[PDB]
Amino acid sequence: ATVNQLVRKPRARKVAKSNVPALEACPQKRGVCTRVYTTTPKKPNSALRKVCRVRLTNGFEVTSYIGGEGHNLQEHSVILIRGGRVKDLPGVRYHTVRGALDCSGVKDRKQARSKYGVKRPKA
Amino acid sequence: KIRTLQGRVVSDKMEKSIVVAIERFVKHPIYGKFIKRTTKLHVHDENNECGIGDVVEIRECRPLSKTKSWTLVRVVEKAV
Amino acid sequence: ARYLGPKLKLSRREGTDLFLKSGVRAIDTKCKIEQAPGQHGARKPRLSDYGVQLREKQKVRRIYGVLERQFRNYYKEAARLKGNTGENLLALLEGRLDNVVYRMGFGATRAEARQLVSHKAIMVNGRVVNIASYQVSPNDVVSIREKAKKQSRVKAALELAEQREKPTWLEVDAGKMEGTFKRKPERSDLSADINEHLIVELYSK
Amino acid sequence: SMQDPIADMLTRIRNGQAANKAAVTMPSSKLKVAIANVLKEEGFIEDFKVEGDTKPELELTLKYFQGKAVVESIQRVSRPGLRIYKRKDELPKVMAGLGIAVVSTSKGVMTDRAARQAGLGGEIICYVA
Amino acid sequence: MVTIRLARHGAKKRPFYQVVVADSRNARNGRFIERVGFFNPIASEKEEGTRLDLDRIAHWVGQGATISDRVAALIKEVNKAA
Amino acid sequence: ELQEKLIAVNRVSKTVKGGRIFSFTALTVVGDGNGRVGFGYGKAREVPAAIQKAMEKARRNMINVALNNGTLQHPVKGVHTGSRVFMQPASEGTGIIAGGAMRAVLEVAGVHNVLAKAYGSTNPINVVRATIDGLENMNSPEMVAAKRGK
RNA sequence: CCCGCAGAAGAAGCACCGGCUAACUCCGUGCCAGCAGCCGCGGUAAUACGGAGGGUGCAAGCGUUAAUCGGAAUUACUGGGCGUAAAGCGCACGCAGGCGGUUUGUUAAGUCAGAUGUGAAAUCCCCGGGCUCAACCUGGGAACUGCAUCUGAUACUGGCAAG
RNA sequence: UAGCUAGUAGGUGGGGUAACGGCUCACCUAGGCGACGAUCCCUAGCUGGUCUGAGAGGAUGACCAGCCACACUGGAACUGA
Ligand SMILES: [Mg+2]
Ligand SMILES: [Mg+2]
Ligand SMILES: [Mg+2]
Ligand SMILES: [Mg+2]
Ligand SMILES: [Mg+2]
Ligand SMILES: [Mg+2]
Ligand SMILES: [Mg+2]
Ligand SMILES: [Mg+2]
Ligand SMILES: [Mg+2]
Ligand SMILES: [Mg+2]
Ligand SMILES: [Mg+2]
Ligand SMILES: [Mg+2]
Ligand SMILES: [Mg+2]
Ligand SMILES: [Mg+2]
Ligand SMILES: [Mg+2]
Ligand SMILES: [Mg+2]
Ligand SMILES: [Mg+2]
Repeated sequence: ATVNQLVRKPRARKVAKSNVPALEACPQKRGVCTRVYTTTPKKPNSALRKVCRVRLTNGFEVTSYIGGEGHNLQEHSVILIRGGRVKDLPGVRYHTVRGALDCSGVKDRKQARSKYGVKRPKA
Repeated sequence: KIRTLQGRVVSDKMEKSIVVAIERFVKHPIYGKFIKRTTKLHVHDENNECGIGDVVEIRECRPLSKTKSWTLVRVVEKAV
Repeated sequence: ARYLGPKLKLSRREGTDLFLKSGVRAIDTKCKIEQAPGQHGARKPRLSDYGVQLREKQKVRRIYGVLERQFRNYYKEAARLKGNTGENLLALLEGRLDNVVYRMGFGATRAEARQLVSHKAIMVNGRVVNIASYQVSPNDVVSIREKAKKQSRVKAALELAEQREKPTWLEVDAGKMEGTFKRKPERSDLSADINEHLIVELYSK
Repeated sequence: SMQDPIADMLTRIRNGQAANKAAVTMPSSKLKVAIANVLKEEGFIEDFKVEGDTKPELELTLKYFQGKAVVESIQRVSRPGLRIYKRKDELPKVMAGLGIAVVSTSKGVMTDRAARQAGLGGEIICYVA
Repeated sequence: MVTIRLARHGAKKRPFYQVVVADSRNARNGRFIERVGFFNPIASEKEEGTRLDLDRIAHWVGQGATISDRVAALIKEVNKAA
Repeated sequence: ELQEKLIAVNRVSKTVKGGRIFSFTALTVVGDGNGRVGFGYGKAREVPAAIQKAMEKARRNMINVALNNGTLQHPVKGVHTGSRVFMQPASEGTGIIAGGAMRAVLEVAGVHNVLAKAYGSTNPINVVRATIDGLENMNSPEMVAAKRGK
């Protein structure tokens, strides 16, 4: 590893690729939302995690989980993507932003309202 | 006085033209180690007085021509 | 902001009397100091090495009323200062006008002094000031606006001032509501069961 | 092959020290002497001699304080294939001062301290602490 | 066109023009040749508030430099004889 | 007089014909506050039992480190196993800036202002032992004079 | 900006609370619904899901997402490794290149010192000022780790001479 | 991507420009560049600085200022300092 060596072949960095190609390094993207599924989770866990195939604006048919209990996404439901991989759901590296666009928000929610988009209850 | 670099002639196949090399130390901007770099200039030899290998000396001047702006001042060795 | 809430509660957490309710009587009891900072306070948990620092830091912070952000910047200074970050930080706090006013009889509690400052009731060197975080340099004279020196709260404050300790680094003529700033409070006269380094380190984690 | 005589001298000392060897020897040379001298003037070696006429030797006596050796650490710095030159306001401070750094200056081979004071820089050689 | 004028460098509502020799073509706060003296339209009888350094100013003015109506006034507003 | 800091404790097991066998191991250091420290490692079936017996080991067989004021006499670089440690003396008031096991020993040792950074194996059991060895390398200036001069 | 005029009046929220990490309980639920950065939580007494009560952190903000550096001594100049963990060309000869035993002299290129140009101002930094403070603004100095010229110094490296 | 290059590289002459010059043209020579990486491909305005970092370094180049380039796209002159 003598100096010379490095002088002729300098140290090489790397190119850690984005774990989520939401393109242009955008905080969020809009999608048409093709279909809505309920695939089963991975190995250790078991349930019916509700996911949906969205069609991003730039044209990147990806998937995204629907946090919170109960949603309302149907067919041509315009929604926003957040980007948050889900372990029990392979292929799912994004999260559908709740409360935004055509996507509603978790009702009856109280604790942690910001997430799942929910305005203050009342008083 | 004037600055003049001396170097060994690497090429002499042009009319009045001559290619000369010039070695030069340099500290690595991160390794310290001094490396011997070389520069290739196309000095002007109107008299063809100097030949190949001849350690000649030259100075900067008016652009006598493209890729040519240095004129030979005097030879310092008639090649080995 | 300024917290504005159950002041005693804060003192219960730190396990000491931050003088947040430096009223006449009281002083412990009538709140159950050191019994349970909350509903589960009853239990005696084991503070982690980090928590020990986060608490030591939180205490000294709420003592002067200063919030996180502002405090943060103070530390930033304590370091860039050609002195000792330790003392520097404490001094930076003591220099606070809202703090100075308090230590000069005026205002029963620091939280009370704050109001006097903000309400144009105080004046430093023939000049009115309402910035609690105003830094008071030496030689400065801390006085009260006459239209506020005959106020009720003022005298009542100095009522227990003489009863309380004494700032061995600043003059204060209770007669005409004066208050000279002799010099910075050395680590000694400003000392207490408060070891700053514990926090100065937490700000380097 | 011996592409760095200075290193040999240095290594010879540390290796000997840990070996409890009374003294050490090796082929001398102008530079080796200068270094050995500074090592003595600073109290790292008892003394040092240079035997031989046509073939120079170097009777370098090691020094041991208590049940230990004086030279607890001695490594080369400005080695070949990688030279090192510093400025008056650059000379390294060996062991916060409790140590020394032999630096060859245009005035001679002195210690870091001296050089720094004389206001001249040079080429480091080792960090005897 | 080398001249000597002022350039705003203060906060909003609170300016701080700086006298500097530059080229007319260049914008106000643009590029200049050499900053010569300063000026402040505020002060507080701070004993200070307007510089100029006549010596340097002279060199340029006498070498073909001009002077803005404002800065020119400064040079005189201050006992230039001394 | 005697500072007792509990670095950390682990469970550890020992499988046998009958089955695994739960256990415990506690790592602690005891410092006087000026120039004496000593890590004590002990294990026992009970979580507490291990600590109590590990304290004895700490108290007994400590070490005297030439501590200049409240910092290190100079920057050292102790090491042990795959744990390399670098200790450097800080200014008065800089505070003790060290990792986990790092500070644990520096605090009870009497050190108050030092900015050291350890690397390699972060394992406590080996870090502390390495840290301790470091303080043992730093020699006082008067000691340096004892060497030469004479 | 000052003076006065009512009257506490017109002004608190966001995340988290199993460990990392500061903060715990009760219900409901029952590998479902759901959480989740990682380890992992849920299959009837869940501090980890949802609510409530309490607590912690931060504050006109709070949380999430996106992205750079950090941690990462994990591309290691400072500052790493290659017997078995990833890693010694299957082995030789050798051009270029890198490195070069010992002495005297000489040179003075690297190297060191001094100085002169220049390295825009603004940033940054120290001291000092000015808007009530602060942010902000500003005077001076420092720094700009660099390049070139000149005058020296000659230990070391390089050149040359004689060995 | 390992070879690139005929106004290519140099030389005489005439011409040309504010000016040095293959800038231009006729003639002569056979040269000039490249692994100290030419050519080709992709990406990109550069710098003072900015963010992070104990520093060395890494990532960057918005606002402010120095330089450069562009003005619907492609090309061309005129006037004019
Ligand atoms: Mg993420
Ligand atoms: Mg906790
Ligand atoms: Mg949660
Ligand atoms: Mg239950
Ligand atoms: Mg790194
Ligand atoms: Mg790690
Ligand atoms: Mg490794
Ligand atoms: Mg194997
Ligand atoms: Mg292997
Ligand atoms: Mg082999
Ligand atoms: Mg500048
Ligand atoms: Mg020589
Ligand atoms: Mg011609
Ligand atoms: Mg002509
Ligand atoms: Mg572009
Ligand atoms: Mg680092
Ligand atoms: Mg056009």
